[PDB]
Amino acid sequence: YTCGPLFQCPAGQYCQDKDGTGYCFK
Repeated sequence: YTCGPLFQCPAGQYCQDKDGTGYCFK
């Protein structure tokens, strides 16, 4: 899923959207 409606990474970390997928990056 995408970022926003669902959980998200903590301060300092950023998520990555890939064809609907979501990967947590430092």
